[PDB]
Amino acid sequence: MIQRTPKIQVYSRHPAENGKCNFLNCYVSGFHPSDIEVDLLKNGERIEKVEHSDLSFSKDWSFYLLYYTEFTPTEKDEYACRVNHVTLSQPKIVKWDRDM
Amino acid sequence: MIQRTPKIQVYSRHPAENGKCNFLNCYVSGFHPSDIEVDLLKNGERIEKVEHSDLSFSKDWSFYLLYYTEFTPTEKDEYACRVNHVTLSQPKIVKWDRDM
Amino acid sequence: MIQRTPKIQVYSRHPAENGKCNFLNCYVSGFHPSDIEVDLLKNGERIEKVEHSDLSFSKDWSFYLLYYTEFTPTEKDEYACRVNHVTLSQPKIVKWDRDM
Amino acid sequence: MIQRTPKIQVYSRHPAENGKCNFLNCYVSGFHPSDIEVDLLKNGERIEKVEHSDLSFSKDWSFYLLYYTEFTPTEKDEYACRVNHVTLSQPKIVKWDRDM
Ligand code: NA
Ligand code: NA
Repeated sequence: MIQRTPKIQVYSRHPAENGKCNFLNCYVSGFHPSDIEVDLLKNGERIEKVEHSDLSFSKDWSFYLLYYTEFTPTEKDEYACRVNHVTLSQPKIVKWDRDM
Repeated sequence: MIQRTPKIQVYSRHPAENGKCNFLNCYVSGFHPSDIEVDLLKNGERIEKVEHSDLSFSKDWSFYLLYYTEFTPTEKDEYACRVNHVTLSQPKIVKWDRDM
Repeated sequence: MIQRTPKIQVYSRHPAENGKCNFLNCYVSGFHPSDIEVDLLKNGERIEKVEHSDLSFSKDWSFYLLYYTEFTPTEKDEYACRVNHVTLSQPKIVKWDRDM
Repeated sequence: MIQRTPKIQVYSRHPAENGKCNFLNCYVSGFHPSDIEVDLLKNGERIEKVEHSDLSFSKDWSFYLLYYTEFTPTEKDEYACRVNHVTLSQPKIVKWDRDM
């Protein structure tokens, strides 16, 4: 099928509270082809190697992937999701907005 | 990920009986990349009615697909599954064996 | 959780055409508890073969079950679905309407 | 279908480390009927009200459910899963073993 650029959404499972265990999610959706490089960053640095969830699926040849890690939010730490695909000229970085 | 040739299996859901409504299946498994051409054939012509399940994937990026159609078997008619992929030099035809 | 009466829908997978192999379905939805008796009838007589899907439930504990069989529709034959549950006083019979 | 007692398994998603955000799972499997009361305890007291995962399913009228919460393991704290079902005379408590 024809190439399609992924939509990237970065969010925490529950409202962020410093010192309270949570899980950070990077949902990459509606893309084609499947070959994708997804990394979760903590202060511009990759945390642990995590692959797509079992909840991840395919619909009308397009791909819908979810990557998640458990984390304790802190005041000075900055979180982001780095995504690289054939449809992108350079790797895209989507920052995590605590207020969203 | 690296290229992987599909395993092709052609079978009817229930033991074949002439004049008795059944379901013909073509199960293509353990392949990479996802782009695949799958068509169910009846003698000369291609069955232009064939449906498919959703494209399912493993953690190791191997794809699984099931193509199916409702059919009434008959002693004279010959059924087959034509599969084309990047790993194949020419389209592979797997005939349906009523006895297996 | 509290008792909930099932919604019964009887339909063929594709629009009915005499002599053309199809699937007759009986979709029992939004019920509680899970224990249910579902039978497909051909001219008031119960079809022996009858297959069923896996039991599916919502986060709120309502059940969704699908009962199906391969069939060839004919002009002279009448189809129905007999459903029995704790919420029903007597078994409910839902006739198959070809035009619905 | 006939009554079947659940098999209860309590485990953390990753090897336990004090002060490191994790997931505490309680997998209740192969039970019938569906009506079940599952609570995760911290020193004999319930945590936040947790519903079953979307990975939860049904197989041959039996039920397979997964309940999970965030949590940060600490040295003093004891974790357990309290399960109540019709097949049990009194609520069963399965303690979390860090080494299992
Ligand atoms: Na903001
Ligand atoms: Na009508």
